Amino acid sequence: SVMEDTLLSVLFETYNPKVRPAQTVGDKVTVRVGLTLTNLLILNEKIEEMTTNVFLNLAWTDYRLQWDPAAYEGIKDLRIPSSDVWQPDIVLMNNNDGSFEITLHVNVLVQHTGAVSWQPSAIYRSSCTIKVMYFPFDWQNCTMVFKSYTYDTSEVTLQHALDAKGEREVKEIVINKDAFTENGQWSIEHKPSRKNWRSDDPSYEDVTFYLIIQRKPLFYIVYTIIPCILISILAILVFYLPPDAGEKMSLSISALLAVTVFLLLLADKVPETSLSVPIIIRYLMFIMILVAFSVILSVVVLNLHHRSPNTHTMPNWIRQIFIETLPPFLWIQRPQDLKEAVEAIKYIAEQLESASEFDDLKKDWQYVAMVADRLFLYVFFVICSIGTFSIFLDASHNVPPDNPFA
Amino acid sequence: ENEEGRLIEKLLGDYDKRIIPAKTLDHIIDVTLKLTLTNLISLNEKEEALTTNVWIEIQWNDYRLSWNTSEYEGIDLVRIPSELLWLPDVVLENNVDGQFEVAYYANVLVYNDGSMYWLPPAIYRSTCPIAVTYFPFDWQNCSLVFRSQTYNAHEVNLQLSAEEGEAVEWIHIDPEDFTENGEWTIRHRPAKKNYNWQLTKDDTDFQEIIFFLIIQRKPLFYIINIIAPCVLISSLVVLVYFLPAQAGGQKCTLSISVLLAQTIFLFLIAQKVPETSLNVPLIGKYLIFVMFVSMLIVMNCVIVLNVSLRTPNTHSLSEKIKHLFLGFLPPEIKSCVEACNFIAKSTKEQNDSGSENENWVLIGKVIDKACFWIALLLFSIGTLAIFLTGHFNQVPEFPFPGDPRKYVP
Amino acid sequence: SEHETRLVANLLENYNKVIRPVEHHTHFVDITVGLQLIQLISVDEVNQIVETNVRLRQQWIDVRLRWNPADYGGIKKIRLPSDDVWLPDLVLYNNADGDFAIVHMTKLLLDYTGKIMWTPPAIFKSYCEIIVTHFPFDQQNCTMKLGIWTYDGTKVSISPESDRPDLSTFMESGEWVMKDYRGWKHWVYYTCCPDTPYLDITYHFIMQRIPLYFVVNVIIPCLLFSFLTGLVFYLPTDSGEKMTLSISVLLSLTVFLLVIVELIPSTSSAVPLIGKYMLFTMIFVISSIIITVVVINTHHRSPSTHTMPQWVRKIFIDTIPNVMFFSTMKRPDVKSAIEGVKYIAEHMKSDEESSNAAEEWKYVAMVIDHILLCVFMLICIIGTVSVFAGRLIEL
Amino acid sequence: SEHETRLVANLLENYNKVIRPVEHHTHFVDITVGLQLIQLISVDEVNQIVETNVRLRQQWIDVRLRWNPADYGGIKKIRLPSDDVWLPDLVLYNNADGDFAIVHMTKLLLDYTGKIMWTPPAIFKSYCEIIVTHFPFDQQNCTMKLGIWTYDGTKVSISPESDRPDLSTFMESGEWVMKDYRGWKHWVYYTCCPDTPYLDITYHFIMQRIPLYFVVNVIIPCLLFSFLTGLVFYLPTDSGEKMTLSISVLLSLTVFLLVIVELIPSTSSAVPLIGKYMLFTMIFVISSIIITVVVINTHHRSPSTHTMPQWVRKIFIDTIPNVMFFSTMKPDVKSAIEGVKYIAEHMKSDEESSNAAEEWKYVAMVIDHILLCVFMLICIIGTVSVF
Amino acid sequence: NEEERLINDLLIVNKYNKHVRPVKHNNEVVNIALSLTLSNLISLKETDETLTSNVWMDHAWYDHRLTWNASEYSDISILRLPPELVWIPDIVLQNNNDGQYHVAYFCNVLVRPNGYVTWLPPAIFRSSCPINVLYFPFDWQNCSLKFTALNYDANEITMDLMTDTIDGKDYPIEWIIIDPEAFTENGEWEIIHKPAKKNIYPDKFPNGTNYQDVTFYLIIRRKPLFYVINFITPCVLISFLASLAFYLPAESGEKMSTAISVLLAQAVFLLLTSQRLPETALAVPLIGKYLMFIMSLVTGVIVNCGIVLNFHFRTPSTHVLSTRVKQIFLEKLPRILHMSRHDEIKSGIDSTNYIVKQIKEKNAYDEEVGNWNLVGQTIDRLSMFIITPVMVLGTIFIFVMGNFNHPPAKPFEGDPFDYSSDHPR
Ligand SMILES: *[C@@H]1O[C@H](CO)[C@@H](O)[C@H](O)[C@H]1NC(C)=O
Ligand SMILES: C[N+](C)(C)CCOC(N)=O
Repeated sequence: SVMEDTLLSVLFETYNPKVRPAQTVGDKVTVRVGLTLTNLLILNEKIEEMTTNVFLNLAWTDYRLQWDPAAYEGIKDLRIPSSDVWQPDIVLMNNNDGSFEITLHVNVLVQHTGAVSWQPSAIYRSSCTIKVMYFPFDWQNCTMVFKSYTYDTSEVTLQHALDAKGEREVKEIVINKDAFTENGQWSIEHKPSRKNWRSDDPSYEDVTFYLIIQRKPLFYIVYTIIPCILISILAILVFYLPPDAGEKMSLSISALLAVTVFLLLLADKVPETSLSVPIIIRYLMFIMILVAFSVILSVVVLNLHHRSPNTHTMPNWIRQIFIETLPPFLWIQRPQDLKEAVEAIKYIAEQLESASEFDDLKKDWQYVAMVADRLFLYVFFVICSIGTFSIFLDASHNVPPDNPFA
Repeated sequence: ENEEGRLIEKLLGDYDKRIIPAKTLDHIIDVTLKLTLTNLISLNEKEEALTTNVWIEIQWNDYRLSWNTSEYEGIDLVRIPSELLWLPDVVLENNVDGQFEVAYYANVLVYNDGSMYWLPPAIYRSTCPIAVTYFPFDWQNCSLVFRSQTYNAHEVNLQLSAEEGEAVEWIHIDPEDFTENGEWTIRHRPAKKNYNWQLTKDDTDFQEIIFFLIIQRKPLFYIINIIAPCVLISSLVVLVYFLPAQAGGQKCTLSISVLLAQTIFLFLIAQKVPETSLNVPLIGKYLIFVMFVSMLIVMNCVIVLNVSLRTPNTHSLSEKIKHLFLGFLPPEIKSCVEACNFIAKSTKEQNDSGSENENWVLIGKVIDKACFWIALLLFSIGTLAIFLTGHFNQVPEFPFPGDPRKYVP
Repeated sequence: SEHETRLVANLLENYNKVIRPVEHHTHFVDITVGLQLIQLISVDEVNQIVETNVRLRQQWIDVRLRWNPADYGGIKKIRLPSDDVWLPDLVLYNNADGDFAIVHMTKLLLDYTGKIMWTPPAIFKSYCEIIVTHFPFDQQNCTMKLGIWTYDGTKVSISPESDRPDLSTFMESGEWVMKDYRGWKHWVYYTCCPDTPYLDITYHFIMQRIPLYFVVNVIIPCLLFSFLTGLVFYLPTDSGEKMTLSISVLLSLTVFLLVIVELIPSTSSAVPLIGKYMLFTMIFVISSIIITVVVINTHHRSPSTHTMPQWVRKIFIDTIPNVMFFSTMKRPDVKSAIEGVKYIAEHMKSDEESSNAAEEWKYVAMVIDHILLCVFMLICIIGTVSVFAGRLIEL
Repeated sequence: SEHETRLVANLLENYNKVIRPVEHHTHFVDITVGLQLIQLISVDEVNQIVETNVRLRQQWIDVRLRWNPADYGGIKKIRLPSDDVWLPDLVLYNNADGDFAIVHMTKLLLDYTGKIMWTPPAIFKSYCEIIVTHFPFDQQNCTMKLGIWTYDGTKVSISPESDRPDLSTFMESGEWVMKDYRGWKHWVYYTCCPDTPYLDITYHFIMQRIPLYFVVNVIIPCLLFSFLTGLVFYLPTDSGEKMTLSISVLLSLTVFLLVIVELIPSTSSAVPLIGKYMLFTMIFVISSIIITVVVINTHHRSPSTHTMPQWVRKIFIDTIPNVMFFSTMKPDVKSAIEGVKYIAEHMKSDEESSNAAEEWKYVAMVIDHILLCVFMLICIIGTVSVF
Repeated sequence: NEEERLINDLLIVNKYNKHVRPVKHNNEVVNIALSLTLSNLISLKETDETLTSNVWMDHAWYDHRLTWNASEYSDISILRLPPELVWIPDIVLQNNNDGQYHVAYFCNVLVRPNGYVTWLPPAIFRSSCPINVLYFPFDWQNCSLKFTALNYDANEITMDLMTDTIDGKDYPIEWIIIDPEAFTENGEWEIIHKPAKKNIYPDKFPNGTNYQDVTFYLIIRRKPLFYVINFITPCVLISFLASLAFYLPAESGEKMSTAISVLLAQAVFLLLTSQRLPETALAVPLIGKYLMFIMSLVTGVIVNCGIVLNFHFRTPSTHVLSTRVKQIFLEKLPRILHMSRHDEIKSGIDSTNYIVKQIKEKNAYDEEVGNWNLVGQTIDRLSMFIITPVMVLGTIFIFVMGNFNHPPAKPFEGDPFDYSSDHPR
């Protein structure tokens, strides 16, 4: 309207947006800082940054933007482009890229009392230190640090934003149900807000917003853990195969190669920091080492099974342990022509008897192999079950604290 | 008081930066270019782009910005930001992206006679069509084409820089600021002025200054980390000729597995070379050759296994085949008597059958040895020839083969 | 503030930001340059570029921007946009992927004496010569070289705030450790231009890589497969599975070779120890496959065509098996029936002789496998102890 | 030059670059539009985006920028920044991942008669409908739709400069070959603006892919592995390696099919012939594995639990072997007496059982010779048809 | 040219303030008519959960300051002005992924002598679209573009869907406009519904900018022929090989290798499927469920082949064939499963008696071994008859449940309106 144009001409005749509004020298401007989260877009664990779609709710008072509504046809507030007025350089201090400032420069709302409110929108990428120990059953503590890049505590005073009825401070991130998209991989547990100082710097003050988010690990479960469980089952199975089948190496080596491939492909999704090893990688390494020991013991069993008296002599300790003691515990108990023809029959009988004795000794070796293989089966089943259950029970008891501590 | 303040206020007062500083209607501005390479950042093979960190030195004369030093306390040189002055729109034309102009618009040095000296830094990403024939023993011939984006040959005369009368016909490399790439070695770096004779002295594309970078790759990394493992794995095919030709010998296992490893290596090579279709890389040719050889050896293993495991039940051992492959290339008493006679006869027949199987096995072994001697020679000759023609790929002695000049300072 | 509005109006009313802030063109601007490292964003080893988040504190005097505090209500400090005043054109010489100069024109602090402090932020993507020879136990030394672009040392002088860059508010990396950081000023003289020195400040950081991630994710599986390599010699030939084990180890190693070659830059200035050791392990596996093929050939040697040479028999049956103490080695028609029994006995005798010779061949193959197993275990343990000067086993 | 400085000051004195360059508002500006292709940067098949480096030549008459050369020292041409004068708002209608309009505001050549020449560069990332039917021997036809955005045909008119785009300075691609290129002018009515016709010029380039990267990297290994399928039938069952070879071939073929899948868009408009042929090859390989398992089972058939039916004996032993020619197939003494008689009877039984087992093995052998001949026939007809 | 005079009068002489709303009184409201034209659905990246669109934003409002008398000037009935000279409403895409809130190209507005201003800029929008992976690849998605006015509150400007005339009566345009002259049909996604709604949130106030918005929805169905041909068919065939592996005899020595190779191929297919979907935990994809079920069943097949091999290689020297197992696997099950079916003389006598005794014992040993072989054959025949029907029925059930998944033929379940271009309400 014409009256609004007159009011704008009067207000900005000598207004300088470069000057912080201090009615008297030494006055501080009180700036209320709030945050509204519309969408938690990404938490990239590789580069350790969080991408968020936020509204930055800022409010302060500019004494130069005061007028009497009765003298201007009852105009009580104005929408003025944000570049025409002084604003505090409230920026995200811990951004990962070079973007300190907002993206969308919405109009400020100026009331006749001088109160200026500004709710610009931005797509922030802030550095988050990822704690990889319990990945993927982990919760993260990602912070957003807001402060004035220009002014210190001697010039501005950061405070908390007020609620709709401006009577109490909102010490938390505001989430609007009408405009908010759930991530689907992270659930927000806590979203407090706090003002932080530095004991070594009396001119420092910021408002930090904390996002305590917990990962939902179903994807990693389905695509990594159950296949490795099947692989470990095969690694246990290899000790039930008989050595005569000729497929012990095939099974054990295939299991080892499968678990190694799973480790390599999961190495893509895990963070590359070296402060700890994620629980998923530790489980994969445990399974890989177990399958390697399965391969080694399968080779040992195959070697035992294929020995013969012509090559080896059974020592006393092997016979004492594997023939007598273990099987009860493992339930695995087991006319010259006539003269020369007579001589030929003698020779045939002697050959048969010698072959029978040789075969009996070979059977003893094969029984030793069978008993050792059954013992390995029981031992590996116990170790695999206990280790897997212990690792996943440790991972299960990792929840964010009830108190955000901030 | 800084006299530069009033001098610059005088110079830029009544000065239009949109006007080419031609004194008369026929005056042609001579624009001088000099390129200083500080770092050859990378040669991206996949996107065929050369990234360089360079300082381009541009010199011309602006008669408007000339003053009398005696009137300004002996000031003979000032710095004026380049945004305030007329510039020749010298751009890199063969850029992969849309970055024509310089990265940082530095100040222009202005002398009292009107001489202008502009030395802005730039990160240039230029198109370099890559020749893949001798990968990874290849050398590339990359180019940086500079020309004026606005003015034709009737307004601006691009030239190479001259110090001490002798033109600088090369890319300048300052020892004070230069780091070797560690993968590419610069062999030649000539510079020349080129003309597009299909156009006239108009059209703004008639003239240009081209800086060439003939760079040779260091292949030691590629050798050790790709070629040696590939050759080592591919040489394992010839070992199938010493395994027994029976169950548990594992001829086909070894052969097929070597073939699979060669396939993996082909996939690895696919990640290191561009996706152009003008030539096949040398390592790709070697991989195709060795995969074909291993396929042939799989076929030979199948044939030898079929020959060695033949029986009189299924196949008859012809006399000609045996000669060819083993002569040139290498009351109660009656019942008891009848029972004994039958036992002896049956044992004799079984023994004869075993002997025939043994003859088949020997023929298989003879074929196996002959094919081994063929295959070892084939594989060795292929490897030697391919990597020998790789090793004999020299960078040309002269930057331009017709020219006899060396283009070095 | 009305006083500050009047002051800002007076300060810039006839101020030319193109002109250097000196009282005489002969003098030089003294600029104090301090580098503050906030965060080490990344070290791209393949591309040889280091990204850092920094603040570039610059202090100088501008006598055109002084005022009397008593005339302006006692104002002593104001904040001005950096675009309003003269600024140094400080450029990162070794820029590789980012901006040469400062692009975030943040506000600056101006005192009533003309003293200016300006601390703009920057993302420096500088070129970093990566020494991949002790990876992943390597330390890196790469720098950020700063200087005034268009002014020589007689017009603008730069001096470091302190000997070292400020890491008071540095955010810990989790992949690198700051061993040392320092800032050195240099005077460069060119034969072209003897009267004009060129100033330059180089900040360098010593980065020690934390190797746990790469150890666990790469080195341990490689060691596991390398140790499984020598286990083929304990596998009996009668199993018919030696090729499976050996070739599977080889395939796993070629996959890990693919991983390694996609981990490191392709520069040939120095050979990475990890690549060299991987090539050595591949040679190890190839020799193992060759010699186990030889063993398989020896085991299945037919006594009909091959007779055991006397030297082979002596070496592999008379002297070597006694050496291994830890092994469990061993060191009418009635006539026709009569000739039938004759034939059966004779064929059994011939079969016994042939089987004895075949068993001798199998014994020789077994002895060869034991020798190879001992040798290969010893070689593998000595090798795994002596890698990266033992830093692997020390970890 | 002082003359040029005064001329430029005079030309842009009362000039309003918001107004169209027409003497009367009922007239229209005629703009000669020419496209010049500098380089085909890339063709993203998966994302269906073609990125090109072009120069967009535009010509028109601005009667407000006339001058007399005699009054300005004989000056006949000047260079002016594009931002100082009225410009046409040409828009790439099918922009996909780039800019709709020209963003590089280069200087334009202004004649003394008012004629204007402006050739700004651009990187057009246009949308391209990829036809994957004949990949990797496919030719692609995707276009560049350029038209004036806010002005209809009665206010601003565009005409093609030539029938074809200018490829005089075109850099050779190394992946694609320009077969044909032409530019067509259209009169279009949109639902937005149904009263008046909006003009556009569509430039299309017929580019043929060079099939050497994919023949070497994809087709050749696929052929090598598919040829190994027939070797399973020549492999005897006693070797104990038929399943290993056949399964390895199948796994390699499925890996290569999955690699091929990654090189084409996920569109379901058409099925590539390479993908269909790989699927058919896998079906053939799996059928071969089925018959191989049947052959292996037959070869090991115990005569105790299986008796050869007459319909098998009559055909596989008496019919095919005579048909297929190129093969080379076909006191206590009484205890001792009772014992030797028992031994002879056991040899009876063993010989009979072994004879039956050999019959089963012969059946398996003729079966896989039949399959090998079928495979060779398929291979021969396939290599004759392709040639 | 009288356009110059008219524009000078409108913008300069009348002192047009670009930063003031086009209202004669401060308490009035500006009506912004808004509509969307989709020219191309560029992509839908499931991993990034982003929808990229090529759209034309149509704005129409009334500016009383841009009115003129067409007869006072020449007969000028329309005028083109750059958007940086006139007031325009700042309508932003609130649910964008990148930092692109506005349009890409700021084209001229069109003004009529009565002040009707129209603005039709093109844009490339990258919006957030949550992905429902439950029925992948037979899935349909429900993307939306939500447009808000963050520069003025609901008391100052009012957003609306643009109206249209058919026979003199106005109807709102409650859908995304698809112009046949300017639409390209996506090869992978087919548009089923495309409604537009003006949403008011009564829990908020007209004080602020979160009270209203205009949302354009896009219910799109994936065309699954690509994934069916290239992913599901090879996986199903390789899976069926596992059940076929029960038919290999134990003497072959390749049962375990066949089954294990099938499992490895299934794992590869599972990993490649994992590469193509977002890491969300809302649901497991249909193809993922099928792959998990088939890998579990193939592991069962591997275990049962191992058991069969263990039974086949038993001997009297280590195991005893009890009567229970003998009658279970040799009498009942084979019939249930319909399966097929002077001292020299004395020395010689003693030696031949010994030979006969040894041959008899060997024959008995071989008989026991053959019985164990038959037991193994019965076990794996029962295994085949149990597992292959489960495999085929599970495959059919899973891949028929997915194919019986359609968009509900009406968006906004409680709303009977079709929101279709052929029947305005
Ligand atoms: C420059 O200035 C000096 C002294 O002011 C004067 O003598 C001289 O003529 C002027 N011109 C030249 C070209 O030196
Ligand atoms: C004509 N059309 C639909 C391509 C664009 C409309 O732009 C206008 N006229 O504002």
